[PDB]
Amino acid sequence: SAVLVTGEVSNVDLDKTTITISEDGKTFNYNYEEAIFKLHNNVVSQSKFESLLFGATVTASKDDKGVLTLNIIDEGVDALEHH
Repeated sequence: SAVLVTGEVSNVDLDKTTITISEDGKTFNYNYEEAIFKLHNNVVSQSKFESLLFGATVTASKDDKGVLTLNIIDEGVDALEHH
């Protein structure tokens, strides 16, 4: 499960299910539609994940089969709180 990046979520687009993750001045973009979602390594639903996603710290990783996992390390807030 190669790690792609660990860092802060920005630019959350819930409609397009896309995020940007930033680490060390670099930006990584993901469509999380088909991702496995975790919260402190606990598997969770998309909805739960999105509820804590804005400004979250997330690790993005991919197994040998190309399946994307997005794990919230440090909790963000929901779309409505973010405003």
